[PDB]
Amino acid sequence: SRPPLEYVKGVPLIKYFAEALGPLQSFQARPDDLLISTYPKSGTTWVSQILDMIYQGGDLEKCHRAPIFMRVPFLEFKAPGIPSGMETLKDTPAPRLLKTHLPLALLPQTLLDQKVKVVYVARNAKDVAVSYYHFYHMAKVHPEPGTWDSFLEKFMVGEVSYGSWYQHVQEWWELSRTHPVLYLFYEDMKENPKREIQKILEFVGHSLPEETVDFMVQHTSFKEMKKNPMTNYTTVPQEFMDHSISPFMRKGMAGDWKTTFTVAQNERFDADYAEKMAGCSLSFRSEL
Ligand SMILES: Nc1ncnc2c1ncn2[C@@H]1O[C@H](COP(=O)(O)O)[C@@H](OP(=O)(O)O)[C@H]1O
Ligand SMILES: C[C@]12CC[C@@H]3c4ccc(O)cc4CC[C@H]3[C@@H]1CC[C@@H]2O
Repeated sequence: SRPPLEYVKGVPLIKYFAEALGPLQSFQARPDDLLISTYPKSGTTWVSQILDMIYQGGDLEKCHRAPIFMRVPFLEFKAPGIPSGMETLKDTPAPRLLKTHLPLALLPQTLLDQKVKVVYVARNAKDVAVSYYHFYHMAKVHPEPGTWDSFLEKFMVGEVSYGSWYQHVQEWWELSRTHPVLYLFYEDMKENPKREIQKILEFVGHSLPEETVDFMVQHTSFKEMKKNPMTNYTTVPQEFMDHSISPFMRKGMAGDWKTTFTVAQNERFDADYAEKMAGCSLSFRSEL
């Protein structure tokens, strides 16, 4: 029950994912692949749906062909009895959309060699932290979260699945100076989706009718993605994800962190944060 994390090259990984890193060393990326990269709980499921929808030419029905995680293979994914993303990936027709949360240290080198385009989504740390906490309770493969207070503690030192969020956002921020990486912010997508969805289109080449963009905007909203079983993850074994404790689609909001963080925590955290994001131009909005 609740296996513990396995460290690989300094990164804490879910046992099953750590295992998957081996076959993964055989992954050959295609020049037309598109990688969705994010630190967990930063809008991955959200941007995947937008991308898939764009790829299907705005066709809602085609996007309903199967579970978002089947449509957009999860690269380092592996679970007992379930087909690894690697497996699933050889059954996937190009152009392909792939997702990952792995830090550069562990990113299959083939994707950089093949100069594969990257859509990266970042989210303010406080919200990611609250979100990850609840996610740790409902996604059975993670270790015990404990109290929210001890978790925040773990979070700060990077002792959580996929490690430091601080390092994660900075390293991909850096990568973007020399690699094709569209770096988006969750908060911006919340503020003005249509504006962000446009940036994505420009970045991936495709170009659709304003009448089409608005259609997506509606369909890739929290309300809509919450009820759609092809994106809310309510279609996976209750053993893996128990939505009754906390649903995958929880709130969908920027700023929800204020109702969980205490004043003590908020104080300790901002002190620690000022240190870790020192000489970095990266900047985050914590509300709105
Ligand atoms: N279309 C959408 N618009 C806004 N937030 C969304 C969304 N789809 C999912 N989310 C939220 O984004 C986070 C996505 O997690 P992941 O990065 O693993 O896909 C969760 O955050 P909350 O738990 O704060 O709601 C989820 O509920
Ligand atoms: C909970 C699982 C491991 C963690 C996976 C994850 C991990 C991080 C994240 O941001 C999103 C997801 C979506 C699918 C999750 C998986 C569903 C099956 C597996 O047990």
